[PDB]
Amino acid sequence: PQAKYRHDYRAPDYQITDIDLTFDLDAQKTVVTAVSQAVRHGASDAPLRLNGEDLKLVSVHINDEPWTAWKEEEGALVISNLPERFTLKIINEISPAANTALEGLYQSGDALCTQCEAEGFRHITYYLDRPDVLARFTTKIIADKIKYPFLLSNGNRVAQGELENGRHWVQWQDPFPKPCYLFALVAGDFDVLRDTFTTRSGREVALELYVDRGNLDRAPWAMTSLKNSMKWDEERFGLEYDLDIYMIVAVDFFNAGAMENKGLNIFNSKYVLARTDTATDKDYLDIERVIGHEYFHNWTGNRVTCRDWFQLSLKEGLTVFRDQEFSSDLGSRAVNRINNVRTMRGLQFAEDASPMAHPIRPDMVIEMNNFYTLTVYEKGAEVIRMIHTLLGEENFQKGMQLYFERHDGSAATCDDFVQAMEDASNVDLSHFRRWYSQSGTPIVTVKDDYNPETEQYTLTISQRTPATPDQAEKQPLHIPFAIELYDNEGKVIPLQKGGHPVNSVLNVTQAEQTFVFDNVYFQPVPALLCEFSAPVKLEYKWSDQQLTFLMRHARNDFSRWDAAQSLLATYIKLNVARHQQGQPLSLPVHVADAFRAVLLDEKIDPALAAEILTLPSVNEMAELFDIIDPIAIAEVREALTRTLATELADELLAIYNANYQSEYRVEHEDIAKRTLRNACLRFLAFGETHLADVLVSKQFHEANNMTDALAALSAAVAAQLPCRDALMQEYDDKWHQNGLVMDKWFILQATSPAANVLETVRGLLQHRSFTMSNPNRIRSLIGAFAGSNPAAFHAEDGSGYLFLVEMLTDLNSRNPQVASRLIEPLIRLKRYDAKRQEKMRAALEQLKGLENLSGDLYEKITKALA
Ligand code: MET
Ligand code: MET
Ligand code: MET
Ligand code: MET
Ligand code: NA
Ligand code: NA
Ligand code: NA
Ligand code: NA
Ligand code: NA
Ligand code: NA
Ligand code: NA
Ligand code: NA
Ligand SMILES: [Zn+2]
Repeated sequence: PQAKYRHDYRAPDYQITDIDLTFDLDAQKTVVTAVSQAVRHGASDAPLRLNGEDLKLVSVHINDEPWTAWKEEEGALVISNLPERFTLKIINEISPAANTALEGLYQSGDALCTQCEAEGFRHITYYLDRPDVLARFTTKIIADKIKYPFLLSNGNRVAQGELENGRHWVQWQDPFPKPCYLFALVAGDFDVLRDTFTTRSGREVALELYVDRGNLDRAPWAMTSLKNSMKWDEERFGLEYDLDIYMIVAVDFFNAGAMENKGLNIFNSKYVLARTDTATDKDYLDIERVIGHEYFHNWTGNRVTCRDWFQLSLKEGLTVFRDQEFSSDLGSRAVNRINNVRTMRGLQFAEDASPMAHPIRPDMVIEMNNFYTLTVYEKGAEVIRMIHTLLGEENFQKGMQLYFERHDGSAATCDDFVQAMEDASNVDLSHFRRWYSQSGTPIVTVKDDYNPETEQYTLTISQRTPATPDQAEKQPLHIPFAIELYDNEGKVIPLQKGGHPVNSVLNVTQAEQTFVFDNVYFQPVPALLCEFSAPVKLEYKWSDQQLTFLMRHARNDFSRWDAAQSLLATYIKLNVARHQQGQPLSLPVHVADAFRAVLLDEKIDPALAAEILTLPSVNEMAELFDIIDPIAIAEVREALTRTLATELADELLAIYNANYQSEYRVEHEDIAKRTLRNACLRFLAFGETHLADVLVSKQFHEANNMTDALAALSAAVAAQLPCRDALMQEYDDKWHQNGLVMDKWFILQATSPAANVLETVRGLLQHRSFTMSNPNRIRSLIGAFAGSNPAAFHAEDGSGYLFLVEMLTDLNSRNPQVASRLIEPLIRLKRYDAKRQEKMRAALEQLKGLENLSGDLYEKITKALA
């Protein structure tokens, strides 16, 4: 399988303007008739090259003439000797029931549904399956009325009828030209939740949420979130919905999260279905985020789309930025920013240091479904946020407005978006564009000097990005480096130089530079890289007291959290080294006291307190090290938890009890209190065993909501408490029929610290709630083992690797996209010690030799083994 290169992009030889699709729908054999209106742009002797995968070609006509000048080749139908303008008609057959990869047209339970992004439409018919070809679609669907009473596609119903032998049909038209990745089709029998939204200018929108029969009780929050999304995009970005109907279909079988098909979004049911006894507060907030994300794509992705797949971040970085802003505006901005930083520093930094490292606009792709990444998405959004930092909200919105004014109705590039921002704002983003083309995480080193004679504070800042496997050359970036200086009372020192105010966003644009601030009347305590103002590793020599001071005084909630993270880092590193020497945990009393003070501070927002009291995950801990020791990290995190539970036992219990809430409500203040209460419970679980067991069991049995029940269950598992087996069996007996709820239970099984976790995990491959046919189940049991239980995944006997090899041997043939998700932990081998690395390499070499190795795995394996 051959790599494609961004620099090889060229305008298409042919365009398709209009396409009329007919589906004679049947699970075993679907017949597709596609009538396309084509126009030649290239040379008169150029053939039309159509993409197609696993199609049975029945016929080819050009202006109703059965065509002879064509041939099929690998992945293609090549049609020669064409007029300049013509009607192409293809008839072909496909088999949705055989489609286990869930790309193209497939089955989800008894429903038929599609997933076309990135290159799935070519599994449906022979087409120009590239996103710079935009066409107006009309779609006729013919099916058995009893089995498929709802027949849905993009847009509005323009025709409908009934036929003999129990068949019926519906035809749909969507007036907006679209790339085929935005096509969708759904057929099935559903319950439907119906509502309305009226846009600010008065357009009335019918809202329709399709769910499996029996699930209406879990649909209102998603509907509410849709309306919230639509209102917010009007208030924040001045954007209204542009169609008459907004359909969302929740399907149980779906490889990713959800999909922005124009007017007909298709969602993994995990990001739709919630009731207070099935879904946690975090599930509610994730539903909100994802519903919003896909809605936001209506402008950032659909009204302006991507010229080619290398420009993916153009829609994904920007839409992720939008979802974050939506979440942050509606909820706790601090808690949002904190969690997005945790993901950046703990998961995305890992990718940027891996063999799969790529810039946010990639240069080289073998399998495009491998580039829906933390980098494209999350780092992408950090790049959009840097623009926002450099421009300010008002100029950023001017840029958005110019972007849509120039590019509405077309397929644009990352560079087009940057130019709109630069042109609208008059901020020069020439150097800034390097963030699109350079991979790896920059390291920003800061030295400081205070001159008591002149009352000047000097920062010397340097940057470099280490080489990555994809790029041997690196150059300095335009890094917006936000600072704040604090005096001995915790007041902000005005930034100024030579009698003039100085912006607190420093432009760090060279390998090394100095910044001098005047009238610095007291030796400052700096807050550096405020709000994580650029996606960089910060190297500054902090004292413990500078950090504890920030925890007490910093103006931005994020800064308080971040200071706590830097304080902990030092002692995580210390204790990993101690673990390797066989020694007990060591922690200065003044560090425990800083956390004691957070617990007792009444003026701190509980949302913030909770995050300060949530230790870095094992992923975030791993980023602190060059060579990862996954067993030390896991054991250190547990030991640190136990030490704090002991030292802060009284305070923990007091705050746990103070934050009790007898009413459950899905409201942000109430969520914050619960997160604080449950952060306390996590420590309490690891305290004295009998008190722990009682507290955890009681919370699980008395819980009136899944947030509180799961927090208790999860603590019973993490601390291996006596009640654990009974509680886990109770959850299974109650919830086994509900796959989404059992996903949480599979995650706890997968991530259990028990000595025999892998034996238990293999046993669960036969559990009544598990199936290898369902991506969510795979991810919750197998994925979570490999990716979130590094101590067990990286067991010294290599048993973790062998397990994953066996699962991937199945998944490579069944569902290569889920396979490629699950292989990611093996491709990190060079971060591990020699002996682990050798076993991981042997596992990768076994997978490299699979018969019919998928392109998805091949890409990753070849990079990892280089
Ligand atoms: C490759 S699956 C499609 C992902 C979808 N565009 C999203 O943003 O969630
Ligand atoms: C944080 S300002 C102090 C910088 C340095 N320790 C000095 O004494 O100049
Ligand atoms: C929402 S999980 C079920 C929890 C319930 N308190 C029980 O003991 O069964
Ligand atoms: C993670 S709970 C421990 C496993 C449990 N005893 C079981 O067999 O399912
Ligand atoms: Na047709
Ligand atoms: Na077109
Ligand atoms: Na209104
Ligand atoms: Na907010
Ligand atoms: Na968190
Ligand atoms: Na000095
Ligand atoms: Na440091
Ligand atoms: Na099963
Ligand atoms: Zn998206």
